[PDB]
Amino acid sequence: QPFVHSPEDRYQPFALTDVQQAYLVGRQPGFALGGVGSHFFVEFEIADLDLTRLETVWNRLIARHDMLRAIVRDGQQQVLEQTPPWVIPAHTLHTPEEALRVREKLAHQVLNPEVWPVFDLQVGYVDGMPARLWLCLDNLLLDGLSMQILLAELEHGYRYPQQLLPPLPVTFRDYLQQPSLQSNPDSLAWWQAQLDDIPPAPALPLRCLPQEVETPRFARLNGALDSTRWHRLKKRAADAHLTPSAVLLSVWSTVLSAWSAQPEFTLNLTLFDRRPLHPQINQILGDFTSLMLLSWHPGESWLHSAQSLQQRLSQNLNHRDVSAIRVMRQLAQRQNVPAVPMPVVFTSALGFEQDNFLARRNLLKPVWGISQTPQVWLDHQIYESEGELRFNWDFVAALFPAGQVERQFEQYCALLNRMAEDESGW
Ligand code: NA
Repeated sequence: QPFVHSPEDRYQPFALTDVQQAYLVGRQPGFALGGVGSHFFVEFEIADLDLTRLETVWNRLIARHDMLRAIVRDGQQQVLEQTPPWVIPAHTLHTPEEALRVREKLAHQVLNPEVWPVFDLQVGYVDGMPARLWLCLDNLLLDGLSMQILLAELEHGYRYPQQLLPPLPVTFRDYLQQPSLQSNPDSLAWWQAQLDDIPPAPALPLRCLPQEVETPRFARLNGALDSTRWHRLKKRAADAHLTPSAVLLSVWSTVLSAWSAQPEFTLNLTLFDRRPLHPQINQILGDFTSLMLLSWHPGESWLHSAQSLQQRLSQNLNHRDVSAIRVMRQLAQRQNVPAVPMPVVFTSALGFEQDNFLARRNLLKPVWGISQTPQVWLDHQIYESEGELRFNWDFVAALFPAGQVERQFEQYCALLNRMAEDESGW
C-alpha cells in the first residue's frame, strides 16, 4: 500500500479523531468528572539561558511541525500556513517564591483550541538562580509520543543550534486520510462477544462525588526504578512469560485491588504506536492515541493473575481498531445505564526508541510537571530513559481521601522494588 500525499489540501480542514472529540467534550461537565482541559505542562531549569537561541529553536520547530500550527475550528482541525513568530514572554523574578506563583498560574491556564496558538511557552529569570522555562502543550493536538519527540528536538536544537533538519516528508493530516484508517471487521463482534466479562473501573474510596468537582486540578507523584532493578525486573518478566508492561500493570493492579471495593476491575490502556504507512511516520507530531480496555481478575497467586492478564492483553491488542470509547458505549447499552466510565488509566511510552528522553545531563532540566485528562481520576504514566524506568501518577487530588493516593504510591513503589530484587512473589 503506497502512501497518498495531498499537499494541495495541507491547510484544509480535516476530521478530529475519536480521542480528540472526547477531549473537546471533556471541557464540559461529564458523567465522571467536571470539565477540564487536556494539556501537558513542564517546568525546565536552564543555566545561562540564551533567550535568542531558545527563540530560534522554538520557531524552527513551529515551522517544521504542522500540528504546532493547528487549531480546532468549526468542529474540525486545521493547520494554519502562516503564524506570527512566537516572541517568548520573559518574566523578571527576584525570589523562587515569585517564580512559584508564576508557575502555578501557567500550569493551570486554559488553552483555547480555537485561537492559535494552542500552546504556551514563557521564561522566568530568577536572580542568582537558573532561569525557568514554562512549556504548555495540548494532548488534544500532540499525543504523548509526539511530545517526547518535540521535547527531544527542543533539547537537541538548543544544544546544537547550528544543525538544520530537512523538512518532514509526511503529515499527520494525510495519515488520517489514508484508507487503512477507514476500513471494523470481526473486531466489533469480538468485543461485543464479551461485554458481560468486563468489570467496572476500580471502586476506589472517594472523599466526594466526582461530578461535584467543578474545577478539577491535577497533581503529580513521580518515581523511578533504577536501571539495575529495571533490567532485572524485565528479565524476571521474560522468565515468567510476561511482557514488562504486563508486570507493571499487574503490580499496579495488586495495589489497586487492596483499596477497591471489588477486587476485579477494568483499566483503560493508552497506547501510542502508529500504523507503519510511511517510513518516517514515527517522526511527526499528532494524535495517534489508541484506547483499549484491560481487565484485572485476581487469582490464587500474583503470577497466575499476571499471566492471565498478559493473555488477555495479547488478545485485546489484536482488536484495537475498535477503541475503548466504543466498547464503553457498548457496555452502557448492555447494562442500560447512561454511561460506563473508565477513569483509571495506564499510559505506556515504552518501546518507542526515545532512549535518553529527559536525560540527566540535559540543558533543559525538567524539575516539575503536571498533565490533565478529562474524565480521568488517576493516570499512571510510564516511560524508559537512560536504562531507568520512570513513572508518575497524575490524579485529581480533591477526589481522594487525604493521604490515600500518596499511600498507594508508596506501596506500589515498595512492591515494584522488592519484586525486582526478591524472587519470592514469582
Ligand atoms: Na493531558
